[PDB]
Amino acid sequence: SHMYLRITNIVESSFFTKFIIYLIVLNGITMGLETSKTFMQSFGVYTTLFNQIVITIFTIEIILRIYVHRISFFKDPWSLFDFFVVAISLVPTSEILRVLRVLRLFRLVTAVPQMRKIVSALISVIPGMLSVIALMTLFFYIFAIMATQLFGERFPEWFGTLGESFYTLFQVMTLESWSMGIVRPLMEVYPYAWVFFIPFIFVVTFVMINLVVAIIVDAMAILNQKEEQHIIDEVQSH
Amino acid sequence: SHMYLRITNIVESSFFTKFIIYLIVLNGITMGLETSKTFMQSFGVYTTLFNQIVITIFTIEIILRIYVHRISFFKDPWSLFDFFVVAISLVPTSEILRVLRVLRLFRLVTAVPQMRKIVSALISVIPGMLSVIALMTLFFYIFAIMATQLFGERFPEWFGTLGESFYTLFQVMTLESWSMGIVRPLMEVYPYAWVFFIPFIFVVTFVMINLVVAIIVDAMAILNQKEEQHIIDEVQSH
Amino acid sequence: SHMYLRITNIVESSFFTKFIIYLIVLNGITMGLETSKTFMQSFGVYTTLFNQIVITIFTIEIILRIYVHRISFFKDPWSLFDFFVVAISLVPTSEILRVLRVLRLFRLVTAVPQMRKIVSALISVIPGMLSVIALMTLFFYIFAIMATQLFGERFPEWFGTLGESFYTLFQVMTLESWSMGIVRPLMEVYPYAWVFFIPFIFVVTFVMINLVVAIIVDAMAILNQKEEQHIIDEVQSH
Amino acid sequence: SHMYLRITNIVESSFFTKFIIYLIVLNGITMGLETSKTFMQSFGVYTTLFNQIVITIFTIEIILRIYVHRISFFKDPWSLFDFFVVAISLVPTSEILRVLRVLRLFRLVTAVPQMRKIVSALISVIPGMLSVIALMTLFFYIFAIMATQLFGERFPEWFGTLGESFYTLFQVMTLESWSMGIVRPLMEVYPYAWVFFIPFIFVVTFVMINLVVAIIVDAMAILNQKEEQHIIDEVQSH
Ligand SMILES: CCCCCCCCCCCCCC(=O)OC[C@H](COP(=O)(O)OCC[N+](C)(C)C)OC(=O)CCCCCCCCCCCCC
Ligand SMILES: CCCCCCCCCCCCCC(=O)OC[C@H](COP(=O)(O)OCC[N+](C)(C)C)OC(=O)CCCCCCCCCCCCC
Repeated sequence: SHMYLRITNIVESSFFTKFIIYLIVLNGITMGLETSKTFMQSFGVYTTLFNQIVITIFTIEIILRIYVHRISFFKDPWSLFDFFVVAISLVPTSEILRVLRVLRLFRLVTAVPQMRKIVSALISVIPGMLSVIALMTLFFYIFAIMATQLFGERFPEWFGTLGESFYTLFQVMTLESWSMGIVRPLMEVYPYAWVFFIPFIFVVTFVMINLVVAIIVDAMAILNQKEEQHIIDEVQSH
Repeated sequence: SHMYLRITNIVESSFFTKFIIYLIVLNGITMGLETSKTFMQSFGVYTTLFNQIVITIFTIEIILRIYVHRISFFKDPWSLFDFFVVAISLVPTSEILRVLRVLRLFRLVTAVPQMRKIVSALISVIPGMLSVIALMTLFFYIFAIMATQLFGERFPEWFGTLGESFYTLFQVMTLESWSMGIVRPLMEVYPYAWVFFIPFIFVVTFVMINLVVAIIVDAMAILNQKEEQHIIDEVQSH
Repeated sequence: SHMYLRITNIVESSFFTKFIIYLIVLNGITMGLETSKTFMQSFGVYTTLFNQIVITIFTIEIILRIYVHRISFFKDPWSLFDFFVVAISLVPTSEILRVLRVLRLFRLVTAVPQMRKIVSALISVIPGMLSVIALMTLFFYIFAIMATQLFGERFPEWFGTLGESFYTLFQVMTLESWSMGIVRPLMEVYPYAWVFFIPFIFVVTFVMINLVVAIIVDAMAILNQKEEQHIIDEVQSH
Repeated sequence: SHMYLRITNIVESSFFTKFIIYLIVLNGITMGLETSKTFMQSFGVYTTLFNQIVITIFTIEIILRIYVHRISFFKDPWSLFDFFVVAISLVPTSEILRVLRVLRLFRLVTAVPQMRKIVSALISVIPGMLSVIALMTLFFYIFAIMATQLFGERFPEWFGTLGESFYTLFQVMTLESWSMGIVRPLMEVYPYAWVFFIPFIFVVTFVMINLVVAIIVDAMAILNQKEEQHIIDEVQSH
């Protein structure tokens, strides 16, 4: 425990975390700079060693943080993310992984409380949304099957395959070129194609909007219930 | 009644409904798989018999459910949907019906309470919206007539027919290519076309947004009224 | 007054207004039908006389309604609209007016209370919005001037004229083809064009959204204030 | 102080500010008119002197306003804006500055209280949004780096440079031609490009919407807290 607490006070120190954030911001600049072939032709040699240094320093940090937090480390999503992001960056350059190394810049999120809270807040709405996401995903699935069968023979790029139809249906949901780009061309062969995509557009837009309405209104319903118990307590007491 | 209750306990059992959901999920996978010509060339023979089996099993189920629920069955929208969806799947392969058979996968909605409640909730906002939908539909109708008369001679694909103008006006409402794709081309012949579509875009966007504003605010007004009676009861009593 | 009240009871009768609505719906169908050249080649002779009849009947109605309501008629927006819409339909076929005759179908709005209330509600948010509309219109005006000066020489169709720039800026505000269709082409000559349109897009989207936020939140603030006085009255009294 | 108060009563007078607003509106019309080459060929000589006069009058005004307000002037954002906008207009015609002179029309905002309040209100939501903007900007930055590395070699116009990728990613965020215009072309070379842009679209849309949800709900939570203390005070007192 003597050796344990020595490490704990370092890993727990504000200098330690401020150092890591320093590295993250420095390496973030570096990774932008490595985007210029000009910059790489000259200073590229330096930035590569720096990225190797940062990676090793983050590996030492992850190791220390694990000795200090023990099993608690692997039950913490933030440090799980720090773990896998640093682990990715450790795969030898031997290819999409070289690109996924950029994800280590998200450590600026996992290391800054203001950023964690923002992400925690945004993520908190999702659990209640799961069943609606499942409903909408079943909806997409059923319509991707139908679209593949209706249109995939004449329009294989857009509908020749379940995956392609899934892609196009998502495009239609964002409303991107849905008419000039997909449905008008379809209607030159299938004049009733609009009977398929208009109702599809209605459901998916209607569901999106009503999802937002329900979150705002149900949130404020709770706010009211919480205020209601507070006022009713006082009137009963005083 | 002896024979009645025997069936009722089966049709009402959790195994019965869990079985049907099992079938729905299995058949849902099957229908995705039947999308691959590769898969069909090999295993296609099996999946066709399976779809025939599921269809017969669902027909037995609908029949049983009707003997158990009697007239209540046909006054229940969920089982009405199960009815017609299974009824569609019964039309002999002799063509758009073959595609509409996929709709039977929506039985996963009508059989899962979490999904029913979601759909019930989303549908509940619609009754209050009917008169606004009618207003907006009258609006579309009047503008489709005018557009057909103004533009249908020179731009028949987009406006040559009430139905075509209805289609294009919906496209303009989603804002999809409304300018580069429709109104700029129109303005090369009708320089004042923008006097028609800009105001059209204003009304339809303004109405959409204010529909959402009114639902949120009127919902919370009720929440307040309900909270108001509760607090006022206490102050009067205690 | 003897002759006055005789007319008043007719013009005020439910049959009278139900008749007019009947005519409006009949003529609305007629105007859709007159959209088919096929239909016009055959039954066109009949529908033209019918439109002449409806127009005369509405003119008699407007006349009666004016004798009954006196100056109150011309201070009523609904009957002002009925007036001008019927007045338009009276201009001899000698051309855009022939099209504006379709607007008489909006009388189905001004004659049906459910529709009036809907329109009244939607319109009620506008007065409070006037100064923001003016702000945003000044904003459009300043940017249309700048855009004309920056881009109108090389891109006259999109920016050669204040009016054209106004049009394109509205297009950019709806986000329709703003990049692939306008700003990327502009940037082939003016690489810094994005410094103009991105901030423009930020302001206009930010203002729209915050307009909606402010209506919902200020509405509910009032709802709270109104609930607050009610509860505070009770606690003081009981 | 004798000379000071003489100026103060003029600079503070309602005539003074009404005069300046008059000039702003007159010059605003002028600047629209100077947009027509026709108008400039004829009356152009007059409007140029008028713009020189207005500019000098505004410079006298800024000078007076500074003698009256002293250091308070340069701590006031509204008069800081009036300052720099008039200062821009003072740079000799020797080029983008000639265009930025139009910004002086925004003085109609800084001189009209109704407009100031509107702008103040809209701006007030921003401070609380800063950390989310930073989060989203870090997000854009990380994805612009990855996109440059994944796609910049084959698609240099859209992704060849951090700045270009930043631009395209903003375009994808507005949903403008994201599929037909960017991702489908990308997928002809990188079939898994959708694994990059779909999740990107999900995050950025999800964050936008939840930003709006959080402002409305947190605003009303405060409204409730404020109402809660008021009602609880009464029940305790009466
Ligand atoms: C609960 C979820 C409900 C889901 C609602 C959406 C249902 C989808 C409706 C399908 C609409 C059909 C769109 C369409 O045009 O598909 C193509 C088919 C076949 O094309 P077709 O017109 O026969 O000519 C093609 C000939 N060819 C290939 C040699 C050129 O075109 C046709 O076969 C024309 C017939 C269109 C029938 C549309 C009526 C379907 C109503 C939906 C059934 C109720 C479901 C609850
Ligand atoms: C309170 C409201 C604030 C409003 C904010 C918006 C202000 C608008 C900024 C203008 C951005 C300039 C966009 C642009 O590229 O316009 C074109 C000019 C001139 O083109 P240029 O690059 O000189 O080459 C053209 C040569 N040619 C014609 C023979 C091919 O391009 C250039 O001259 C390049 C220089 C761009 C300067 C951008 C910096 C302006 C910052 C805004 C000033 C602060 C205002 C408060």
